[PDB]
Amino acid sequence: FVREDYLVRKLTAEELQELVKGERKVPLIVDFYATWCGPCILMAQELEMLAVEYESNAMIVKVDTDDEYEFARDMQVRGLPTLFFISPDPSKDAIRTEGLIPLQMMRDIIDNDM
Amino acid sequence: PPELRPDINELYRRVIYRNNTLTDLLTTSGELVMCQEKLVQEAVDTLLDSFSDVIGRFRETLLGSVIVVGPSLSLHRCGLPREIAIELFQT
Amino acid sequence: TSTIPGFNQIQFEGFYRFIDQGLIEELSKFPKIEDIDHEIEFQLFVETYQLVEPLIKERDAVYESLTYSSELYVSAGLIWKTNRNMQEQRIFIGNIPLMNSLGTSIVNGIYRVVINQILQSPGIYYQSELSVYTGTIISDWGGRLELEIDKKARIWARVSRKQKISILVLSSAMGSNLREILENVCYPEIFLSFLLGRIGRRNINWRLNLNIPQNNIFLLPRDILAAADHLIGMKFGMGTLDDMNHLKNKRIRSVADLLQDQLGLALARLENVVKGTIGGAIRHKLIPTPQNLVTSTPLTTTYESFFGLHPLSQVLDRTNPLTQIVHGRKLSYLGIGSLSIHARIGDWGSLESPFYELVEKSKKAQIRMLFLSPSQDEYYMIAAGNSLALNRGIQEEQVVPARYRQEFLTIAWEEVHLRSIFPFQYFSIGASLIPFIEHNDANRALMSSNMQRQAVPLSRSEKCIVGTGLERQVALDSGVPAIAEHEGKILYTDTEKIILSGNENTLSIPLIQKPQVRRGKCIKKGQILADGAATVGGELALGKNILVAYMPWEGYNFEDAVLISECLVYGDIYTSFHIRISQKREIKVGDKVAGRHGNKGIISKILPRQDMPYLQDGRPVDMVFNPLGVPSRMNVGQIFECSLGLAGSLLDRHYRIAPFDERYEQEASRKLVFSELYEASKQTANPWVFEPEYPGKSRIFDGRTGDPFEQPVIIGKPYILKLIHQRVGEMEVWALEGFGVAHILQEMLTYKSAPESFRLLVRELRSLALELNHFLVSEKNFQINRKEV
Amino acid sequence: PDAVMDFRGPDFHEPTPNMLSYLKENCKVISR
Amino acid sequence: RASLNTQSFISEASFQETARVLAKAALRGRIDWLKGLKENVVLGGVIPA
Repeated sequence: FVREDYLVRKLTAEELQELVKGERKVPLIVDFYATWCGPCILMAQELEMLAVEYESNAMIVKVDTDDEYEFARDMQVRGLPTLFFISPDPSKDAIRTEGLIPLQMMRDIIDNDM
Repeated sequence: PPELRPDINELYRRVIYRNNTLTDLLTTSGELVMCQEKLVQEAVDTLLDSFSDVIGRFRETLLGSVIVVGPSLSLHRCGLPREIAIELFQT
Repeated sequence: TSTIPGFNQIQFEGFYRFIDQGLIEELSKFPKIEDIDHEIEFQLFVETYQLVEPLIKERDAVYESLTYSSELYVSAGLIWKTNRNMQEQRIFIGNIPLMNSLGTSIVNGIYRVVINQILQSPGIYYQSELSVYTGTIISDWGGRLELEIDKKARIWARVSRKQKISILVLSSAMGSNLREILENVCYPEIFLSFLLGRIGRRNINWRLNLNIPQNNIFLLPRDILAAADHLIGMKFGMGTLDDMNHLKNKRIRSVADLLQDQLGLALARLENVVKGTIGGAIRHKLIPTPQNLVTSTPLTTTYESFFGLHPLSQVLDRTNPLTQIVHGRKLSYLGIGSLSIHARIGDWGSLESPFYELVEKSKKAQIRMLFLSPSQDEYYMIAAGNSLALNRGIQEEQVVPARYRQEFLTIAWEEVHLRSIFPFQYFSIGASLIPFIEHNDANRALMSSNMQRQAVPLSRSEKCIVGTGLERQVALDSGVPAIAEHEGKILYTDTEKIILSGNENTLSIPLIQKPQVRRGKCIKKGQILADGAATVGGELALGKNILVAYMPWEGYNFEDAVLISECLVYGDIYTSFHIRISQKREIKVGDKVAGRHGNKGIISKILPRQDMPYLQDGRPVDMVFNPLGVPSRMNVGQIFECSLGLAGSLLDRHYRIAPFDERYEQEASRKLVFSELYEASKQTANPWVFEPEYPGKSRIFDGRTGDPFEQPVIIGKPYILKLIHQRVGEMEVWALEGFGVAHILQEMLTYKSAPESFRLLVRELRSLALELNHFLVSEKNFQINRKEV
Repeated sequence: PDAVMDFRGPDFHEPTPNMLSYLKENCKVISR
Repeated sequence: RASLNTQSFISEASFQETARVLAKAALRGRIDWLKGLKENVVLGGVIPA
């Protein structure tokens, strides 16, 4: 076996609707990157580090807005790098963050707001 | 003598074998004798030119420290290290 | 494409190709084997080929002095008679040596690397001998075939110096008649007036514009007909001669092709071993399938003799992390040079380099990097210029230096096809590690490479203040640092091991290094865990940043001798460990040091700290190079490295200057250096660092006097590397006898080792049946005394 | 200085796999 | 050709064409009356110079 080089998992918009409708044990982080975007090179590395640091205690996934542009617009995304933190409790409001937020702000949100 | 040849030993062995076979065919009881005479000639000629491939000994057997620049030497002096001099002058 | 390739990838992709096809390819050529009585038959069922992993791990094989190897098994049919006299046993065919990931094979305990071989490419070539138009097919077996015209055509094919036949006669022997020649050649009345492997097939098709299908791997007679037709073309001048020495006409054989050849030899030996054992089975009966009629000897001993003896299998130069990489990228004509940083061996054995493509408006390309061999890249206008020029015209019509065919020329951007965008594209690894290389005479680029390949790893290695950014690539690909194999949080770290936990699974990584991770760190898969010998922070760290002045001292730095401070002995700064038991080798008089610019020198003097020259900040300099070396070897780049290294020492900045920064801007390197010198000055309030009157130089003081030397001395903190460490000749005989000093000559040639060697001379001539007889004549008595010979 | 290179950064090749791990993954070499 | 026509046959043989020189000189029974340097260093002499 050779261990896969990346942990942040790309989803389609429908696979994301499935993942949000189904019950979750852990916070879901959704990254709306796009591959032409400069800051997304950095955000992808921050999210890879977050995805290692939290192991199975967070579900970190990404959605390329080249593919799911209308879904990004319906998510009220107004730019990239953008990130949703969706609580496992479905009553709570999700948090959208915009720009390269620090990895410590990601940890803060995941530990204290989700 | 073997002390001067401790590849040519194969040639000497071949000549010895061919010559002894030729003597045996001469003595034990003619075109095969002639054939062995030919092969002896070929063996000896190969062995002479081989000696010609050894002939070069004039250059190979008859003929044939890192330096540090030191301002404190005189034009006629050199500095000879202890570790070398103790070998050079041992006698 | 997007990034500098892994340096070992050329080996890696070669070895994987050998596994991915070379095994099938070579096993498929194993024939059915038939007995002498035509009743018993043996064959390998190649479809069952199975490499089982090495049962011994690398670190055990190297310790036990063994070969780290996978075991090849194949099922083998053997019909001992008709009907059920059949066995189809799975048999062990033998060990194939496996490559370790950094590109080396452990063979009988010693790391070996297979040097790449350069050969003349298969195909067809035309030489103008002396005009004597001379065609030559090269098959990939190395077999020549020659065609010639000297006058009035009458083309001969040549087989030997006494064997030439007209090509219509050869074609008749190949079964092609004059009607086929007439139909299949462009100039048939000229002909009538006379009355290869896959790479070879490709190159002959390309060079002759033929369209023979690839499955015709061998030479066809129509290939020779086309070669003669093109030779008539050359005679008229409807073509060009080919230059054989040019790099475009070379191919590279990697580890893949040599290992595949050695599998071919091993299987041909297996064929002889099966034939001989079937013989013993057909004469002594013996036992069927004892394992089978196969021994392990052919493969195992073929590969181990390849590694032991073949000139292209060489012990890995484990001297330092750079040489471990560079060795596996050598390119030898025997069986030299080294592959450029971005070079890739293509699927046809050509060496390909990446070029950005300027397709403008029509096409919708996805990836705009081509890879092109020197055969292709001459038919493109490659520019190396920049788009940073504008005029009352337009950017498209702005002209730049470009390369087309073998020529250099100036063309508009509108005409340019490709851009050579990467800085390191043409450099070897050693040349890429030299900052400001464009300011050093290229003659020394090889030498300055060699210097780094002689640098001893130092205890307390240290990152260079000025670099190029390839120290990272070298550290990563050397495999001397412990790279993580799996993501996770760190659990434990000491001198013996690192421990990871991730994906809720643990991994233990023993160190054979110092841990860079804190025990609380979290690690992504391929990040560094521990630095190796001569790495720091995952950068190559072959040397130390030594405070240096370039001034002629009182001869102890005569013609690139070097003075060092006693502090270099105090600080263990150049203390190495040499293992035999180990010895703590300090730096000494007569040790060799070099900068990366080819500024080598030998330590002649070690002075106490207060005898050194000292700066206006009071610090004594730690070495004194001599400046006459700078125009001697023409290396102005080191003065930049000096000045900016000083800046980096004072600003606490490292610098990673990619070559040819002058492409942005003229004087760009001077601007960087002077800018950072001025920043270091004004931030540290050291106004002597940037003296505007003579920037980069300063007045410095004699530690034995306190007076300043009256002219400013160039000062720096360059990166200095410590390097690794009786025939009486005929020209000495000529010199001694020129002095007439002939008793010394007699001593040197006789009793220091008639003379016994003249006895040998006479004895061997006497053994040739020639009497070399030595006489001397008594002057008194005329007696002919025979010498003792 | 004391910066440690992120070999996972965007100007490095993807981590080279262990040759045995890679051959096993591609089902080219077998364990049992 | 000035060497290989220099009367001291050892200066010829130790230069080039050694077997041809020796063959001719032995058929000629040639005398190298030892003088000059190249032909003297082989015999380990005091150099006639």
